Amino acid sequence: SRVCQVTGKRPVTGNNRSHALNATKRRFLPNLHSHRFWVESEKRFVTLRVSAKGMRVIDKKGIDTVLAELRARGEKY
Amino acid sequence: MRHYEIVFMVHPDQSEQVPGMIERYTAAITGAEGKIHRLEDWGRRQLAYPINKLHKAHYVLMNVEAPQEVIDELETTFRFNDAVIRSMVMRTKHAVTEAS
Amino acid sequence: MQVILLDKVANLGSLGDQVNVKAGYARNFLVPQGKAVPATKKNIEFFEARRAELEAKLAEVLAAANARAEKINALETVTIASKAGDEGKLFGSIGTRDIADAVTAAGVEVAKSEVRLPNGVLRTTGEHEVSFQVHSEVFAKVIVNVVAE
Amino acid sequence: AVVKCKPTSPGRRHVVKVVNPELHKGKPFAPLLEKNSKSGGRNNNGRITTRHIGGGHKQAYRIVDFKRNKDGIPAVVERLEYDPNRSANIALVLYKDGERRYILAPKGLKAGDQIQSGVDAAIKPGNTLPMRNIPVGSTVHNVEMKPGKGGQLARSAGTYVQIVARDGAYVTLRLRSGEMRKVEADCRATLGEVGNAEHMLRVLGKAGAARWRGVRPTVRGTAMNPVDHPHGGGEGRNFGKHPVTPWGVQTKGKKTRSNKRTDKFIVRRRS
RNA sequence: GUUUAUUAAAAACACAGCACUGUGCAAACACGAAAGUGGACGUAUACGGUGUGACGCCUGCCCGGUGCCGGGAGGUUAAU
Ligand SMILES: [Mg+2]
Ligand SMILES: [Mg+2]
Ligand SMILES: [Mg+2]
Ligand SMILES: [Mg+2]
Ligand SMILES: [Mg+2]
Ligand SMILES: [Mg+2]
Ligand SMILES: [Mg+2]
Ligand SMILES: [Mg+2]
Ligand SMILES: [Mg+2]
Ligand SMILES: [Mg+2]
Ligand SMILES: [Mg+2]
Ligand SMILES: [Mg+2]
Ligand SMILES: [Mg+2]
Ligand SMILES: [Mg+2]
Ligand SMILES: [Mg+2]
Ligand SMILES: [Mg+2]
Ligand SMILES: [Mg+2]
Ligand SMILES: [Mg+2]
Ligand code: NA
Repeated sequence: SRVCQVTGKRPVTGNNRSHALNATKRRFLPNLHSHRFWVESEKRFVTLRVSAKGMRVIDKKGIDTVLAELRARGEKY
Repeated sequence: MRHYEIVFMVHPDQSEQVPGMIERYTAAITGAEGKIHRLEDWGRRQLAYPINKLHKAHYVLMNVEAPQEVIDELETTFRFNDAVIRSMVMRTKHAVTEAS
Repeated sequence: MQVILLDKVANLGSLGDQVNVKAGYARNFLVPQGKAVPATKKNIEFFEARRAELEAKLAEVLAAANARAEKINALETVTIASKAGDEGKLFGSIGTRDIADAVTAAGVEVAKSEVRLPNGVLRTTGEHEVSFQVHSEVFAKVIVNVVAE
Repeated sequence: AVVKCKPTSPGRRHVVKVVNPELHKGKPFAPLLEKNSKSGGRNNNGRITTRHIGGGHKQAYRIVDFKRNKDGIPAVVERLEYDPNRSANIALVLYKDGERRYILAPKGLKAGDQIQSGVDAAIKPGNTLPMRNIPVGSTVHNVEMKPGKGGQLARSAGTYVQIVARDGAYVTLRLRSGEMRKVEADCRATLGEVGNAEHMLRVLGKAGAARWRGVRPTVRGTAMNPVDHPHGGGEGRNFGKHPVTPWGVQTKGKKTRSNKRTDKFIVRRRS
């Protein structure tokens, strides 16, 4: 489903408010993109469905650090 | 048997392969029991007007005595050869051997 | 994105700079290839303090034996087989694949992706001035001839 | 080939048949057949996604070689066969190695003619070459859109494609719709037009003839109630509306193409 | 031929034919939150939509209104 594998971001629900303040249900979807990440340690590419924020997290930390957290959570990659 | 006069002009970049073209066609006519009468090779001549944005086309003239089917397959070869520009086949009603 | 380089980069590299590249440039090209690593303080000392010379020597002793082409002309102007008809007109074209294997001993010596074809794949009988990029600044200029056998 | 039926009964008065005496009378080549079950225009969800589909005669599927990738080996046509799946006729060809295949039958093709594919093939009809060895101006059909894809353009009866230009890696094609389109020059095409050009001259003559082609009746939107169609309602032949599809989209001229992915290949749209 | 099972069988619907229009194929379009599926194992002599409705002779004028198509100079104009 539309879940970021790194940050856990998933579709949240909110309202569309019009100028007349009419409320209709809507979903806020994460900015998800499949991306092949180069794992320097393992000499391979790992594809992850990540949000754009998830990509920024992977740049800030390491890819190995994020993979370790993914392995800890049981998230298979 | 019918007498034909074949003039075909060649791109002036394949002109060094013109002799390869010549003996291929003559073998076709002779192989089909024809006979070449003239085989003048005029070389690199100025065109009177640009053909396919060219000049210096390489003219080859040959008077042959072949049956119809050989001539059409020869014309077909000229048609599908992009090194040949503006072939021209004509009946001559007589074998022609005198120089041009 | 701040990144510390590991080799010579054409327009921003001096093998040790901390240039600010776009994230896509580092993430998709610079890092997956052996060219740069992220400029975390962990790496900066772990780059500068101990390898500021050994990867310099490794790159220099690797640029050597790469700048040593020894294949500027392998044997002669190499002649390659192909199937074609009359009037030149290569039926089966010659590409980076065929050039590499034929120029070497069945392709073992040299890889396939370092062959540069300014005229694209070869489509006519004749000799052509193909390049060969063995290393980031290496231009081998073998003349390859193709014959219709 | 085109025969008018005599008016021995209504439903026969206007029938015009396309009779081809060279079509093989008998059964198709069994090894090249497979089941082709009807859908009635229903999809995965079992819902009608295409209207006016259902019924008609049962049809077996003929495995037609669109790829034409048996290069160098000559083939001889043995039969012209009727194909219920396409408007074109198909030809059973026997290769020298003993393999039989179905191909689209070009216009001038009959039993005994020789065909082959590959870069070295001749320019006679029925031959398949990449559109790099085919001369510019030639009339081709069964045109590949990607190298090795198989051939998707100019397959209907009587259709063909004109090679208009060749700018190196690409070739410009005039499609039967009048559209100019770029196609990679390594894509393959079969020389000549598709046969059975008189296919468009047939007249079904009666409602039943369309019914047994798997075509169910079309109800005009204006004949419906407002709840069924945007057209519909009124006390006797009222329209007063801009013509639209059953889903409200304007018909009678409104571009529905929106790709942005293949526009780089379209030199000029049809007109 | 079809139709208001159970007050309407018809001039209604359909129809073969005709025309317009969309669609170059990962087609348009439709069903699907999506995957996917139908279209179609089809490829513009095809497919969808719309109107008309065998056939014969024909189908005139109006683009002001509304719609659609094309253009983009200029005016106005969102987030930023
Ligand atoms: Mg329909
Ligand atoms: Mg209709
Ligand atoms: Mg109707
Ligand atoms: Mg009603
Ligand atoms: Mg409504
Ligand atoms: Mg109405
Ligand atoms: Mg009404
Ligand atoms: Mg009224
Ligand atoms: Mg019923
Ligand atoms: Mg009833
Ligand atoms: Mg009743
Ligand atoms: Mg009643
Ligand atoms: Mg009744
Ligand atoms: Mg009614
Ligand atoms: Mg009714
Ligand atoms: Mg009506
Ligand atoms: Mg107007
Ligand atoms: Mg407009
Ligand atoms: Na108007």
